[PDB]
Amino acid sequence: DLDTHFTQYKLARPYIADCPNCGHSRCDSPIAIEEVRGDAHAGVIRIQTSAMFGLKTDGVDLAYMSFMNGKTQKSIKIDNLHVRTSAPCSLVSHHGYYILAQCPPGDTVTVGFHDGPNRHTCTVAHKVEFRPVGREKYRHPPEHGVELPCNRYTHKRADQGHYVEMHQPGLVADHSLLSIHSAKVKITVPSGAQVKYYCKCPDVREGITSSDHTTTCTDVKQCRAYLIDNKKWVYNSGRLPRGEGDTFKGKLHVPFVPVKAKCIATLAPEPLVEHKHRTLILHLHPDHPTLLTTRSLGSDANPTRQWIERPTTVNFTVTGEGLEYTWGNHPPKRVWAQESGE
Amino acid sequence: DLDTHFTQYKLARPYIADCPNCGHSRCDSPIAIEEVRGDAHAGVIRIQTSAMFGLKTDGVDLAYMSFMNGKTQKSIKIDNLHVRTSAPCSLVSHHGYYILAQCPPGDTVTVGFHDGPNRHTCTVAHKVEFRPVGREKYRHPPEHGVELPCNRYTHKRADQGHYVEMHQPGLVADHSLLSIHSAKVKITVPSGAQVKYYCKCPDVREGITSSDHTTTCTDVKQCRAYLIDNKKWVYNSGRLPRGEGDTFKGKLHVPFVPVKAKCIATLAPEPLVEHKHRTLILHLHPDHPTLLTTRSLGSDANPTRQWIERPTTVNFTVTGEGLEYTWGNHPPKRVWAQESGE
Amino acid sequence: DLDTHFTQYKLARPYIADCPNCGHSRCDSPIAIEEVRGDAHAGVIRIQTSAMFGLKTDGVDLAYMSFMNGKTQKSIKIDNLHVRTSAPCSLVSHHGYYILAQCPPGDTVTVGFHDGPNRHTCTVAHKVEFRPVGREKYRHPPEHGVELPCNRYTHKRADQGHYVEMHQPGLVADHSLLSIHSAKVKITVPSGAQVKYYCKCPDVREGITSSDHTTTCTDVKQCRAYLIDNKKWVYNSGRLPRGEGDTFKGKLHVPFVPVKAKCIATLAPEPLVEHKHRTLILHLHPDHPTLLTTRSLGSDANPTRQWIERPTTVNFTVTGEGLEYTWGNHPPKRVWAQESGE
Amino acid sequence: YKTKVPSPVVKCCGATQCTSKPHPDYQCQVFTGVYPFMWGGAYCFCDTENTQMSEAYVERSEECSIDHAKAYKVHTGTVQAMVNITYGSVSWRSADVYVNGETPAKIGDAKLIIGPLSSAWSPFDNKVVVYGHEVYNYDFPEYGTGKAGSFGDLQSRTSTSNDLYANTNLKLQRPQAGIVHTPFTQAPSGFERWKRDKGA
Repeated sequence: DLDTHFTQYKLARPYIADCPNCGHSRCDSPIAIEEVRGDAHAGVIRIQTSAMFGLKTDGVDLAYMSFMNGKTQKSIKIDNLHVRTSAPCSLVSHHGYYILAQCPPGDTVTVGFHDGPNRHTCTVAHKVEFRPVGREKYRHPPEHGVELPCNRYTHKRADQGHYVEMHQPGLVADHSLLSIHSAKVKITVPSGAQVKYYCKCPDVREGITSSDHTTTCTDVKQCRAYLIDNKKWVYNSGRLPRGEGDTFKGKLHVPFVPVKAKCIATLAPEPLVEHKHRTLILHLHPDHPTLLTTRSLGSDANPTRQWIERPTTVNFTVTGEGLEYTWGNHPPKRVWAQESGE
Repeated sequence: DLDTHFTQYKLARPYIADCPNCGHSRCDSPIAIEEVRGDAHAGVIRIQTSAMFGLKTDGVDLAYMSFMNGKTQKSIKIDNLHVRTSAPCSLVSHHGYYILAQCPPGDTVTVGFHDGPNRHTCTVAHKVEFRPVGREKYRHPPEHGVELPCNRYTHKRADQGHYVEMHQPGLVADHSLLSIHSAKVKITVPSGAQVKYYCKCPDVREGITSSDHTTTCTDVKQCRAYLIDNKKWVYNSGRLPRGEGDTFKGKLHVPFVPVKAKCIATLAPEPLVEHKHRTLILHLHPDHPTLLTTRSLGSDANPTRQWIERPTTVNFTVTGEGLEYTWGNHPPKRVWAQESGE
Repeated sequence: DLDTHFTQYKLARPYIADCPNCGHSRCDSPIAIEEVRGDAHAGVIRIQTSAMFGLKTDGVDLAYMSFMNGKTQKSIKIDNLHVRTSAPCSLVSHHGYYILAQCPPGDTVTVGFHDGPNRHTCTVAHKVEFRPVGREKYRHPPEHGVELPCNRYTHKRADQGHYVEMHQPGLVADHSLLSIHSAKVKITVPSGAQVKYYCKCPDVREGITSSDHTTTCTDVKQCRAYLIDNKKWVYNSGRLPRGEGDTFKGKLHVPFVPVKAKCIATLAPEPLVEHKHRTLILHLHPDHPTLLTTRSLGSDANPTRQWIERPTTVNFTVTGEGLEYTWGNHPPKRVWAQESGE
Repeated sequence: YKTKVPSPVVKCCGATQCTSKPHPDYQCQVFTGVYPFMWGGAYCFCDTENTQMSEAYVERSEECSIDHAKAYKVHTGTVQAMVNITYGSVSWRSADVYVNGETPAKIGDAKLIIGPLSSAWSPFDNKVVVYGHEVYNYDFPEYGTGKAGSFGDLQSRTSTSNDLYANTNLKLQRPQAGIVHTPFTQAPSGFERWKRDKGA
């Protein structure tokens, strides 16, 4: 059932916005990255391109690829997507404007497909990290260890847990329109779309027309090449110009809700328990920085906290009634230290 | 002489095991990575894929590529191998199940070829570093500097210095076998291989057969799709199910022995020697963190150690009889400091 | 006007030198990297390959690609260039031997195109960073913020601000020449080029010839396979053997001059000004490490400096006459703190 | 600096004595015992008489023209001001003046004599370094002396000045294992530092 979210698919178009460091510098990429969310734990980021990949223009195959080239879409194959950061990421799934991808940490986020003639990427700043949930501060999820309640995004699309406003596009520039009528500047239209037109000189002042000419002005560089083409709504990017007329409809879901997955998760190597008189020597040797902590169960709590990444023999003045001990997200231990001094 | 280790080649097959974060998550890749060894110095790691690249199924060309697709091999070209870590590695050589590759440091290890229709990679956690041998703590081998006795793996295959046990595979699942005989679940066989079969219901209880049917059960999901196909042994991966019958033969070498190569190796920029009265001022300025140390040659040793990465003017109270001075793996200096106070 | 620097184009050839860690190890790549310059601010590095991409051998299209294969050029398309570092860089422009590319920081620099049959890359060590100009220590240029006078290289070629010496090549080895005349070692010539020849035995002692034979010696491995082919000059790489004859002409410009561009540049979030009695409490919260500093305008200066990356409530004993305050490259503020103690 | 290496000589059988060319900090050292792999394996047929003469001199960067610190010996000079007086009923004059106590400036209608001020604190010290806009009242060592690595390892009188002083401690080392290249072992500049371990 890839055919349950024609809310977005039929009615939304691949938006195009201003990528900030688009290979060279600020281009206008269709895959312009907004709303980077390195807020989960599972090595995953949910991203929004302004491009709406997924099904085609019409009806088929999530795994195809529709961005904007020109005023027009290009609903073709996804062949060579690349999200990346400090390292190349791993795609997880796309739906709508939105992609989920398993990334490592990275100061930035750097996205891009390959149309085939050109690289045509888009890149952005965003502070990314991946702490796993647990008192172990890994840099990456392992193959083993305990499972425990992480925060993470779904693989799936059949999703309604939230919805973001997606009303119309404003106009857009297209000076490919403003040709010349052998002495006058000549506007045309896409398909009968609504072209909003006048020039610095006095001539036609609104523009809701088929292909007009321009009686007064001559220069292409002093005219209103506009495309009110609101047959398909958009995401309400900050890098969108408002459609000044109205808040049109187009409430549209988000696929990648943050969910309470139990990540395959961390585990720190077991401790070396060593006895002394009402005292735990613990030669200790972790894999990664591990937050150890305890609770001397007297009404005097006297707890301790210390991230341990360097192997360290530590000590704990255990009392008569007991202490507990938390080697990372490994479960909490407990200890009777009554006498040992005879 | 690529034809001197048919111990492995003829008799071992490209094993398939469970990769831990196989792009998405835990797949079963033929290139499932076990025994990562970032234990040498030369930027090199020796790896074992469960896949046996090298010669083909039969007899030719180390630089071809045989992994398992299906129950079956696929002995074809190596075209687009990629080992990588934090950065893309450099292959060094492959032999058998095993590849040597020059890598930088990396929290993980991430391997993968390209069959051509699919990326089909495999990735794993492993703490990697490359200290070069020397009192300089570089991050990478230079072009110049002194040579000194590093630990490192060979390029070659004509190698017997160790051998790992490689006995049979256990069975494997293949539910492509368990078709339906229009009402009954229908098992088949690869080539007359030994298919170990029964279902939760009571029917044929061992299975050492050609293509059987199943009188009793009907559902594919309650039957024993097994392949005792022990015509070719395997590596004894932890991600192997035991061949319960026996410890069959198949003692098989390792190519990439750790050897006492003299790495092209480190060297720290020369010091600035400055005289004082029984005292060496040394304005110092390294390339990388350099472990400096000395030995005041009195029976009072009074040595010193400090990694120096930040340029630092240091001091050394030299005695009458002498001191020595070790600017990294640059050779040890020596100094007469008799009087200078007249 | 891509046709204004035939100084280099006609007269210089794609040089080939010894890359240091050419995938495996030290190869001889035509794109051998010398003179890495991570000395600007704008995320940019100017690099010299020993290869001269740009126009073809003859006259057309900067965006084509001429390296040396054999003794010979290969003036073809640039299709799949890759400069990279810790991450993949972004090309900016090429001219001559020289490329400009927008890179992130990286311990190394790692360059490479794809001829099509082979990766054929080249890599090198070089300490790279990108501080933007400003009291903010970013890691990367943003989309917004103030403009201020950075140092940076141009996009363009119409450039004369400096010129580097580019005189002849020395000879080069080519043992493809030294074939065998069925018992004697047989040298040939490229096109009538000047082949400098003799063997360890006594035979022809200079070699300025067409295809010679060798009366005396027989082994290819004891002869002078040389190519004095000084019809096109080179860059004066350190990895060049001298043309022993002379300092020929060939003074040749540099395209990518460092220029006083105003980078789109940094800006730190505004401070939270809080009043106290002759004292500025300032709860402060930057994006990146920001060098704050002040000047108590008394003839007692009493300034302060501290890079702030961690959000910090700070304090400043303002005097009667005034203080000034510099939240990063955000403009300097000023403050009247007369009394407030009534 | 820029260690703009001139391309080394490689004599194949026997020595090539180097000479001390007058380039700034012209470091040159003959080397033997090579076997230089250059595109065909080695090319010089001897094995120890293979000689390699490395030479490297210091030269101003291209950034030296534009991105460059700048020392000064700073004396006191003479202070100025664009004094507005919206005078009386005149209501305007915005004139540039001096401080020396006999200079008038008859701009507008009024004649005005200023100073000399009593507060002779030149905030500039005697010795100053200057960089783009950030001015440093630094005791720069001198032209002709600056220790390598320290500030002023390169010391050119001006940008045009072909002569300079380059104490960079540039020390060539022999290339490795019979391959063509030029080990130049050198302190990165005291202009590289002084941009990230500087003063305020």
